Amino acid sequence: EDVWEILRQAPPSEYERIAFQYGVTDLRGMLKRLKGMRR
Amino acid sequence: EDVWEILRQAPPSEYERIAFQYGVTDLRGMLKRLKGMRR
Amino acid sequence: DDEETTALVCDNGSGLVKAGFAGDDAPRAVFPSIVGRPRHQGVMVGMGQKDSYVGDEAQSKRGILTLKYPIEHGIITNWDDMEKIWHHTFYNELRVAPEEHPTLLTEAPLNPKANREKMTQIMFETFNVPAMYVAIQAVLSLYASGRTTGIVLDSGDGVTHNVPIYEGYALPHAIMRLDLAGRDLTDYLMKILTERGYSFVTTAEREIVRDIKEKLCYVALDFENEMATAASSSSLEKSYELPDGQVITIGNERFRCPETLFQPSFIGMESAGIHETTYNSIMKCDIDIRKDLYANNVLSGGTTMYPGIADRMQKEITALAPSTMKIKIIAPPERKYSVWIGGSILASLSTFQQMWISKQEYDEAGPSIVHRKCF
Amino acid sequence: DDEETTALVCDNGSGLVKAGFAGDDAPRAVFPSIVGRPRHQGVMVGMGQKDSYVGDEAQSKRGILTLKYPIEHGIITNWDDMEKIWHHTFYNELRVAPEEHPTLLTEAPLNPKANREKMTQIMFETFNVPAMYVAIQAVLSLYASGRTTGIVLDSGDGVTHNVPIYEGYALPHAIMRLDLAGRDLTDYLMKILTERGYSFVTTAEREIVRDIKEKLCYVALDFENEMATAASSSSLEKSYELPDGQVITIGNERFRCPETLFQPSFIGMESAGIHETTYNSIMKCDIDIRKDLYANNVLSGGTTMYPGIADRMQKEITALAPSTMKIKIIAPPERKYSVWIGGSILASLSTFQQMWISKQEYDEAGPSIVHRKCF
Amino acid sequence: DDEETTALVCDNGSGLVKAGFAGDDAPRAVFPSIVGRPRHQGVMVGMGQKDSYVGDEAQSKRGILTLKYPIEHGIITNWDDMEKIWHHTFYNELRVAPEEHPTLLTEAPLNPKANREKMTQIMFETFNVPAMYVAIQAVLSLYASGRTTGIVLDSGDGVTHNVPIYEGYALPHAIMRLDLAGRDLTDYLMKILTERGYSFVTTAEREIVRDIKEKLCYVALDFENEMATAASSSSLEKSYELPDGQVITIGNERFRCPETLFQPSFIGMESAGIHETTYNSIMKCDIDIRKDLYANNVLSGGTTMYPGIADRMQKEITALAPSTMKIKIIAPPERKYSVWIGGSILASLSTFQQMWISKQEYDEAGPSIVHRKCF
Repeated sequence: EDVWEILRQAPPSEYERIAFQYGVTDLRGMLKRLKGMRR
Repeated sequence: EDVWEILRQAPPSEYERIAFQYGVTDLRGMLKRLKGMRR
Repeated sequence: DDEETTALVCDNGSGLVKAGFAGDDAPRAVFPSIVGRPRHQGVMVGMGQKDSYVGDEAQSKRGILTLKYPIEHGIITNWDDMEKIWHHTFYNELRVAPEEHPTLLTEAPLNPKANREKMTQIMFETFNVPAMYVAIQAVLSLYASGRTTGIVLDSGDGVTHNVPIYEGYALPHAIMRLDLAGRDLTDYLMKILTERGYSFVTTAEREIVRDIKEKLCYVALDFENEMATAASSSSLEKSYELPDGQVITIGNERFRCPETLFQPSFIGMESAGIHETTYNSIMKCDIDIRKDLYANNVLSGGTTMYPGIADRMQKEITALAPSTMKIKIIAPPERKYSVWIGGSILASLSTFQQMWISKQEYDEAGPSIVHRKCF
Repeated sequence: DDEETTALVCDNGSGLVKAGFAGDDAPRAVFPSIVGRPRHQGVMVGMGQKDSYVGDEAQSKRGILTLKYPIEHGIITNWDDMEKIWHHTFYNELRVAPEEHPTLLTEAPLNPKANREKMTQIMFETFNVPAMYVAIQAVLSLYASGRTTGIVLDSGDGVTHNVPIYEGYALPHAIMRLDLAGRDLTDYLMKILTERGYSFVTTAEREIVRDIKEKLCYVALDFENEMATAASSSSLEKSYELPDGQVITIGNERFRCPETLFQPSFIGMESAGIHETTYNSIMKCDIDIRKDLYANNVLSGGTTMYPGIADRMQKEITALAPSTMKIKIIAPPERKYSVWIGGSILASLSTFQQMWISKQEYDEAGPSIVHRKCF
Repeated sequence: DDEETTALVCDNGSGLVKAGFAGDDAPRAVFPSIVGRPRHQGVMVGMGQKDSYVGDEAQSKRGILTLKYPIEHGIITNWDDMEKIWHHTFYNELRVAPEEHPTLLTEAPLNPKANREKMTQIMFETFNVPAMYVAIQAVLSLYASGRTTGIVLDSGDGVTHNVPIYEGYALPHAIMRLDLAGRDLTDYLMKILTERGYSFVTTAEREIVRDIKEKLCYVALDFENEMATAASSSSLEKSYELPDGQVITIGNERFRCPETLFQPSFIGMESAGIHETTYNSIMKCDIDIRKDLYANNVLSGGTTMYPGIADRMQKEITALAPSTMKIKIIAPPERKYSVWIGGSILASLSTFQQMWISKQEYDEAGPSIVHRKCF
């Protein structure tokens, strides 16, 4: 998927954007799981 | 005032003008009263 | 039953329709441009309720009936309603035979031609007036000014524009549009009243709120300083008996409602406020017309009835206009009916029948005629 | 007794209050927002009945106690009841020290500022949480969407609105209000059940009827054709055991209850149905945002759990929207808890403590601070 | 990472900025000269919206952001915006180190010297290009012609002028100015669309309308005959899907928009149309240069993309020019990018580095140098 890697690599401002383009519509998700790491 | 007399004497085209110079800013007036005569 | 005739100075004021005879001192008819649909339409012994005789009757006996403007946004979407409206006009408070008397009609700039086309032929046919004529409400108010030169901020019934002039000479390039209307401030203030812990959605609520404006709302010359006051300005908390009966409290909204006519950000229009629209129209003006414009800063509209509106003008221009030139905004107390007064004078211009839209000219030239070389 | 902290994602869902920790997969607490007054208050050996521990206990042991929402109409009229409600929350099913954990709070649009003012200081004082933060339930569900663009029909717990968006960009001018609520359909269906030869007035009857809805009531795509069916549609007469025990019969009401969310005539709201509210919000939208809106037609609400609701959307728009554009309504199965999920994610936004309503900021800036430049 | 260098042929096309390397077959970068301010600036989880990266991104994701040209009227009022614009250029679609490559710049006639002064030093400092050079877009298009002799109607991006020439020999006395621009036709056609029963005020509406032009608007060789047709010309009513989705109807405006470039009365310029400006420039020309001018009637501009524009040229001249002489208007399909092509060739003129604005020459001679004996 690389959404893990690229949404821990992309901008944050654009973490929003590119979770929404690079397949993580649940940027909601991406952050909650990024947090499951840092939650 | 003479606006009555000179706005029944002045040009008509310039009834507009000279009501607006010789004191009848209400050329609007001058005609409505000229009409109160001819209304 | 009298001599030749007297014109029918009839105004379709954006909010209310107003009219009188030629050279009358006041349009004898004025009332909202509403259409009424009784919501539940209860069945009772007999009847006595007409659908849409709204005129002035409906709002008093409002609620069941909803509200409708044929001319909703200064432009009319329905007419059957609307011609029956004029019938109410000419036979209930004009109570007159249209065929009897010539009538001048008010048409706003930017109208598609077909609008006046139809309004014409329908008035001819249904009303068979001797004949008619029409003119721009803005232009009619402008003759009501008699100020041949200068721009007019025609923020009156439900519309806003600028009318730069000189000796009666106005530039269509120099005239713009403002969708802002009493309806717009209505929506805004209703919004604010609701968000402050209130349920302001209902039609009669809409009329009530506009009245709340017209008798309460003002505008502050300064914005932030007066808003800081409102942080603790114990003057401005005048609460007004909600017409249902419970006093409705009021604070800074009593002013910060209409200023958005200068800042449409809160009302959400990219458009620029009235003042800078006037100013940029000024810039597009020629070199020295502008001093006159300053002196001919003729305001117009009862919607603009707010206190310090003119003063806010002079100050805002000052911030804009060079101090070298001197600014003089005009604003008659008789601004909303000034349009009808100018119409009465012009239609009364018995030296000016020649511009009149007659039976024949129309018939031979159909509807299109009134548009070519005439209006 | 652990590391730094995890947020307190707490929702005051209009009907039920729901909450969990930061980034929880489900709000661990959910129950009605009822207050219970035992009617006759019988005297017995000892006690064991608290007045208003309603939570989830009261309704089971309902009847004597009446029902009360502090937030009756999405807006709270009483709080003592309500803060004791949150105490029940944080110490009976949250059973946690509020001081321990940060909490994000749900506030609906159009609230008077003082509401969140107090909710804040009371939570600070009584709950002394590390600090708090609040957000619009609509907005939180909107982040729960992740759909940056498009409008959301936030007809969820007990409220209805439209939330036009683009890349997270929503217009307050483009967002409206709908007083319609599960309570409203409740009153309507209770009315109908009563008029059909039934005595449906009692509170527990109220809960029963809402349940009757949630497990039975649907909506038909077509209205008159499905009503003509009901004239003889032998399918729809499913009668359901009245929970007291006698099967309660059901017919076309199983659908024609909620459609009034499109037609408030029968419920008696001049307001227009959900669909055309969405549509006119669409028109007020810019030119081409609307295709996305069609594709971003994100529905929300478990109240909207009805079958064919989305399909009725697409068809009604179709009747409204140009066929040129393509309509795509969204509606997650997880719509009512989607708000809490978005809250959990956002509060969990450990990159986003900075927006947090802390002790000091509040104290030095009092209550007003949370409102200026923050929420 | 290669040999000596290749120039940076960069055009600040009045509407779009375009550029490529020395001797490129097409300016690889082209996009509007807009600045974007998100109107309401909604707060969401995180960010992702830059204020004014408009480039080509903004208009697609337009609406919230407004539009701004630094060079509004072919002359730039703001630059910070504008140098960040070139940064976007050189690092997003040029994505190149300006210090690496020489760049030739486009400057229009009648510019105050300080404009190119600053543009220079800022490009030196911020961009530290090896050095730069600048040239008149009109002149660059004129080398793009290769037609040493004759006048060019440089009605291209957003400006209009005449460029009489002979063997590359042009008279500044013989070159005039036309404020008319695609923006001007924009305002006019927006005006007309609005007055015909339409609300065309919004920015994205502005882009849409220009596109409506570029793909629809043409010009009729004859004016009154084609307007009489339009009275009933059932051909011209092609209605175009408003990009929001509802087909927008079109009639005679599809042509009578731009002709005002010949008649500025309706657009309200006392100035004379393009044709007679060319003609009077011709008269001021010497005796026999004029036959060549007839043959060298080189048109320029994609704004002039209209059908029959050249033919209308020949006919109007014919009405003006003596039949004794023979008129030949030129107009490449590659007229709007012809300016950039001429720039690419000239900057690519590796026999012509000597005219180059270098670090030292500038530094020792400051900004003024580039103006004396050079440009």
